[PDB]
Amino acid sequence: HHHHLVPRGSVQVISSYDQFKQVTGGDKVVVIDFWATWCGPCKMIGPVFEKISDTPAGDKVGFYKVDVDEQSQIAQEVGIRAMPTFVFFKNGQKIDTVVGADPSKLQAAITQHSA
Repeated sequence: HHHHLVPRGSVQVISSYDQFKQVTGGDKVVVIDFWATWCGPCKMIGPVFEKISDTPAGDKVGFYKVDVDEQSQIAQEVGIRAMPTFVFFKNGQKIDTVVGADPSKLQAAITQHSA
């Protein structure tokens, strides 16, 4: 009765190594969900990540996803050891990591890096 939501979030697929370098290369912090089709917990936490992209943090931090099976070069450079893993980048460097389907840890890290 008050308003309808107008979603403004953007979870974007990273489909190449060049794109990966471009989006992780600047001052704007980005967070990447490293996932795979055979990953069970990814299905629990993925929707959470998508909802967080719609929050005002999504205006400050870029939200992306990388399919580890399809993006071996990216996955090997980043050093993925578990799935899902959420990795934060700034200026071409890894600045934080959240392993697994942990919604409170994921939110805490997003809030930390969107200040």
